[PDB]
Amino acid sequence: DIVMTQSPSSVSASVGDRVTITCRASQGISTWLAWYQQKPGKAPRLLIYAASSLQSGVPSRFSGSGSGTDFTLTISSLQPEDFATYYCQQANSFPFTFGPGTKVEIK
Amino acid sequence: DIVMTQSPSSVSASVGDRVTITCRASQGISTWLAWYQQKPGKAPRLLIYAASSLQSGVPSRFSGSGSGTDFTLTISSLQPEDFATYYCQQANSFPFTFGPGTKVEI
Amino acid sequence: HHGCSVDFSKKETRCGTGVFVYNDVDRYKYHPDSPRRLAAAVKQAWEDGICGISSVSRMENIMWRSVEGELNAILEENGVQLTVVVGSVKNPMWRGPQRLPVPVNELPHGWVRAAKTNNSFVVDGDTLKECPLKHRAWNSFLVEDHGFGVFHTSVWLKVREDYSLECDPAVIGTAVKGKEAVHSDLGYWIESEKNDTWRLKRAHLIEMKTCEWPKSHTLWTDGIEESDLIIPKSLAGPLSHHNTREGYRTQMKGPWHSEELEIRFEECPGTKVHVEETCGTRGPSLRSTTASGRVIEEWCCRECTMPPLSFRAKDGCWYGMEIRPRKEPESNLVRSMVTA
Amino acid sequence: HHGCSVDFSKKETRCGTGVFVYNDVEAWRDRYKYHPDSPRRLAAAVKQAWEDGICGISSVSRMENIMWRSVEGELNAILEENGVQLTVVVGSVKNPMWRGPQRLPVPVNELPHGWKAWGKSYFVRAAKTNNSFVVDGDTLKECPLKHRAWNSFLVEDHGFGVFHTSVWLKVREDYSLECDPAVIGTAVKGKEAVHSDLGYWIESEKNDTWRLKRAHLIEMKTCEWPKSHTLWTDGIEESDLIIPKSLAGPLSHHNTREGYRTQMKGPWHSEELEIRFEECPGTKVHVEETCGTRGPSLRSTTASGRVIEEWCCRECTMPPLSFRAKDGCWYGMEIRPRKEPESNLVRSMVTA
Amino acid sequence: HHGCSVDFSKKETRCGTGVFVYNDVEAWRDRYKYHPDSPRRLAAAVKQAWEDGICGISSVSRMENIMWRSVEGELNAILEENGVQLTVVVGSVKNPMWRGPQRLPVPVNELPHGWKAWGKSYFVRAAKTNNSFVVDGDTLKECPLKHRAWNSFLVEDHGFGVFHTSVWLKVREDYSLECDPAVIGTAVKGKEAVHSDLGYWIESEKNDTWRLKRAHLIEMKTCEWPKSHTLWTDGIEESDLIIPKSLAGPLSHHNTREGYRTQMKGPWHSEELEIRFEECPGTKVHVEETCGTRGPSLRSTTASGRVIEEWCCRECTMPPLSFRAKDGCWYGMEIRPRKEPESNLVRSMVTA
Amino acid sequence: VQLVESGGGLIQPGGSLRLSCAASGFTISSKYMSWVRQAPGKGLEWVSIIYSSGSTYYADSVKGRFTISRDISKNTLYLQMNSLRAEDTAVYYCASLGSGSAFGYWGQGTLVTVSS
Amino acid sequence: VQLVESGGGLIQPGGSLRLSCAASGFTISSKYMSWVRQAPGKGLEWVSIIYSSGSTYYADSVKGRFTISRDISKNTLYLQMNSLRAEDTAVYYCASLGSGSAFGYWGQGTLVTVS
Repeated sequence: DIVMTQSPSSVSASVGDRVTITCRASQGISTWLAWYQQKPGKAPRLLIYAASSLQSGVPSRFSGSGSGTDFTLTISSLQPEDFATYYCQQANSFPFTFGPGTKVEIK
Repeated sequence: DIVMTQSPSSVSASVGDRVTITCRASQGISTWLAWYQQKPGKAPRLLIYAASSLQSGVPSRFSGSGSGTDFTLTISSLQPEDFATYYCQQANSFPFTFGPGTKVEI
Repeated sequence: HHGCSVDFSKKETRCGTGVFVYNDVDRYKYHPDSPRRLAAAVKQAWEDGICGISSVSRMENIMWRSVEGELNAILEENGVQLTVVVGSVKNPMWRGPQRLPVPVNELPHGWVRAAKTNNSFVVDGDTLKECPLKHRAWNSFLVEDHGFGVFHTSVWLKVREDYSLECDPAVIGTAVKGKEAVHSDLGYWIESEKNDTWRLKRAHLIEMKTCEWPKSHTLWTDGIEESDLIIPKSLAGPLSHHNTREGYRTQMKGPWHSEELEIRFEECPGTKVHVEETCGTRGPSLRSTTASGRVIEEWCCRECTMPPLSFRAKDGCWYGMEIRPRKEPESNLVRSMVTA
Repeated sequence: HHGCSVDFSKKETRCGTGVFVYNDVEAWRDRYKYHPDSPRRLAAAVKQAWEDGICGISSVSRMENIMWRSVEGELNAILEENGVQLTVVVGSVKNPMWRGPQRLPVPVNELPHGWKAWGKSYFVRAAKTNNSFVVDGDTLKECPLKHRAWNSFLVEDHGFGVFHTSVWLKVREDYSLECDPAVIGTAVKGKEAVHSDLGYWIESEKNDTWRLKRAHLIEMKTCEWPKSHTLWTDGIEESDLIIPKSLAGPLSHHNTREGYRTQMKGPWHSEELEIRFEECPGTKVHVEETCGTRGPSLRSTTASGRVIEEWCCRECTMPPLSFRAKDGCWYGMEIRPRKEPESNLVRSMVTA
Repeated sequence: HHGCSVDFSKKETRCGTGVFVYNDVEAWRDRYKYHPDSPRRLAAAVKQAWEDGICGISSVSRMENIMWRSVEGELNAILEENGVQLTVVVGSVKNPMWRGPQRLPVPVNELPHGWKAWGKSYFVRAAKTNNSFVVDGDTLKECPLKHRAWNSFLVEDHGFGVFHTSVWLKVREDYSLECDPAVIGTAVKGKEAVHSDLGYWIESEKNDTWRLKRAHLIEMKTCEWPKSHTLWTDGIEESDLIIPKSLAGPLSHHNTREGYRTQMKGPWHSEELEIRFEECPGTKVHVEETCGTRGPSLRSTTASGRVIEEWCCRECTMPPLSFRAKDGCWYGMEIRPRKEPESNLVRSMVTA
Repeated sequence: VQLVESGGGLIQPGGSLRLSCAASGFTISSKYMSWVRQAPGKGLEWVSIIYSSGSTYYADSVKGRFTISRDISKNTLYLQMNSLRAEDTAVYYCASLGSGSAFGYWGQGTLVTVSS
Repeated sequence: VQLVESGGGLIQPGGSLRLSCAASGFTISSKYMSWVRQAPGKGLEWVSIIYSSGSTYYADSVKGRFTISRDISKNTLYLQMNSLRAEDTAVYYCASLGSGSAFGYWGQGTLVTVS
């Protein structure tokens, strides 16, 4: 029973822009949060684990930072490949719970 | 999932008549059958257990018998207080299952 | 609690304090509640409609066989026409629906043999006709507070006052240490091991019971179905993940009519088992040697796992329920006529 | 194994074969020979871990801390013999021992220099380096916990109980959350049960119901007690365990007491405590419906040494739940002082 | 006492009453409660000793060092409550443990302040002072060994072997040189004998003659083994004992080996050694009349780790005498190198 | 002996409820307590049981949603009902297993209505 | 590595259905394998996990109705679903815990419709 919340609901951005997405938790987890990217019609893909680490095989332009209850996801140089939906899920205790999801559009 | 089937669905007999009720199991359930009587608006009352043994305090005019898959509950002398619904249930394994029920009227 | 042990594989010795579970699968002289309360209980039971006693284990059978003479002596010198005759025990030991009543008071007179009477209170034996199982008591004793121990040699039981379906927990001991485990009591010895997952390794039984193994004395009781337990729950098998083996289901139709069984996962001598997609389905267990002494040699199973399951009876070497012959028809082999 | 047991009232014995679970707690673990997988192999593993981004190690228990202490010298020697600028520094253990997200890799190829055993006598103490691989200590400032590896070793064989045997370990390939089951011993016999490992000794009893009797912990580890080594695992709520599931407490009805709930905010900062059910010297507990609600655990004596006398609980059961550490009596979360305000009393500052 | 013994070939036991001597060496001494006579009495004794001119303590064994560590906090607190400007500082032990000429006095009256039992939990820590009463440490400069007290305690009651018993001690009224006999156990049975205490375990056997078989010493104490606790004390010279008399070696024929004299210049600086009659790894010894005369003991490997291959003795007997420390194998005084000159080797610089 | 079960009322579907059963004349730690329900116009159906030793079993209908418990201090039997659905409405009884394996002593019932 | 799902499809309410997730490139018994579902038009939801030792845990939505299994001889994951309701329509994935406690390898996903 840990509710994960996200803001905003959708982001419109142009290529080469800087994008920032945040996660919010009902309780204190403080390290155990991971970020996923899902394109439509395909399974989600892990980008960041332990709230700051970079999963092998993803470009370095994705950064994660935060602890406690507030977490953020940033993208440095947006690419045409980076238009999808993103989720945050707490990995602290069972049951594992995901967020609502924030989707990045073309502006 | 031992399905317990009862027959007949209803009998109408007058005072002084013998009444016979049959119960049937979908499997073996050796000798582990109980019979209950439930007047409207009250809890059921145990009459027979182990398919032949009579519960303390119950009148002796009730009698039951059977083994294997076929069972029988019989009353000798209907009384004005013997009109109710009667249930059979197996006590062999979990879950415990009851029967549809049979009403004795007039 | 204080003791020493040795590991002959590494040849190392140590000492200390702890909990020790011993293999006991004779030395006990049993003492029921009294010679003057048991007689009153039997008297009340006979006058209540209970015609006999069905034993739970071999412990109770030995107790009754030892105490019958004295019990008859008191019950006869006190003026009651009743004699207790105790027979042998046949497997499996089925349940009874009745229970012995606890007397309010003892028999007034009591602390030389007696004569046979026309009234019989038959304890477990070959007397299913003058006392059917529907009128027999079962599971009516409890070993007393400190009635059992490692150093006891004399077990003190008392007549139970409630209705239970579980085995007595005072004689059960289970333990796990690393990659080995055991569930045991005075009649069972069930072993497990960790190869890739936990599984049954071997089991030695000198009696087949029908009480229920308590969950308080069982390891890993959750997330397990009764259809996977090799020793069925109806035969006092533990509801445990240590009671499973991959590719096999519950052995409802094993040779439970036997007198002392031994489960191990190894082929019977002079036999071969091959995993075949065109083998017959499962049913009653078969014996490798025909009644004429001929040994069957070729067997198959649908999707079982090698090595195969076998039961080492005193009179043969049976196979599991999934293992079937290829060439010889099974209408001529020997099968088990009991089910759990 | 084969063993014998002894009765001292009547001097004699009982012998046989079976399973024997010994009380191995409060015994010095540093009198063994530790053999992690291999010096060349482990040096390559540490090198690859440093190249990947892992800063150091968070120890699961005290046995790994002692292992790293025994190994660090030869490990640094082997690293220096290969021209790698890396030194392994081993610190101290403080409770609770929290978890790290990283794991230690398994190298494909070991380093091609050095000896092929542990215990090579005589080697040149190595030289210090500007790059440090820190095993857990008072160093959560140069690298955080999120970059530390945790629970990355598997015991292959051991001889605990004999004070000069060898312990063989190995770097695993998988991500796991459970404690190592090679050193766990659980046993029940009649009306008494034990759940034990190298650092825990938890006792149970059969009163009207099965319940906790007493526990003795010399460490506070945060792995998970495996379910294959637990009695009566089903039908038990996680909210009723006296020792929390986050502190490697077994998930069983043997870990329960009537009237108490999970002790999330007990004095887990202690180096060693001992859980027992009775009042503390010069204190009395009364069941009162007007007592305050449960909160963090409190110490019986004040910071000035003054003993508080009168306590209360809403619906607990006598005897009360107390923790006996080196400082002194603490009380369970359900027991609060009847008169003196709680701002005059010291409290636990940790939660599981 | 009453006890039982076990044979594991045939699993059974033999029980009876008698005298039982246990191997208590290499067991952790940190798990007991210590009661030097009284807090006020001990404080008055230490105060009077400081006023007389005694500066500190030289420890007889490691048990006394651990006792002082357990006591120092309460002792400093109770000294402070009486307005005495004196603090007790406890250091570490190094071998050999030399003896001092002073003794600790027995005061007429205790200090008239403070509590009356050891273990009073919660005390305000005392503050440091200019005057320091140093129990043995690396501090032989503010006051030398000729001003230190030694062997001033007697054990009255103990429970060694049971890890929560109390040890009762008192300050003796006399000057003495023998070791405390309350913790000594000697026993022979057939062809095997033992001379033991809390830090010594000396084994003997019956070959053609009685001789030393092996020894295990975790400390180098310089008291004297009592003759009441020694077997075969007559007809033996002090120049034939393998372990010197000045190192608390028994004055026994069981402390001898044919062809060897007393080892006054062995490696007595080590923290722990184990005496064997067996060649060091990769070494051979030859009996030749051309070898040199006995001198200080030499290490088998050189300072750079190179193993010497050939040694000689004049009239010694095989197998040769060796010592086993952390560094490695040492040789007896009678065994000298065959070819390589002794200037290349590490030699013992300690004499008994 | 007396059995009196108390806490049955009306509840919205998807909600939760808790029934109690107080025992008189005996202690609950010595008998096999069970819960049985009778739908209006239908027959009986067994829900769950608790052993004297503390082991609990359930029917497939209510396997993961209901839970049975007891308190020896108050000598009371409980039944926690979670995530109620439409077909859970019935009169709930409190029975003990005496001999054979039949229920000898019953309660009076308590009506639970699940509707919106 | 590779994970391949299996036969989800059409089923009436109150019916039963069994999924599969065949593993390639690794042993199924050396990972923590989970089931995650996504309702059509909604977000992700975790269902059940099985440990590398055999320990299983579930969510309160499917506590007494689903069962996660595993067969080592054929190297595949299993999910038995019973008493399916209308709110069980989703796409089911099989995943693995790698590090942190995040799911590293995902399957393609299989559709289940209950009506």
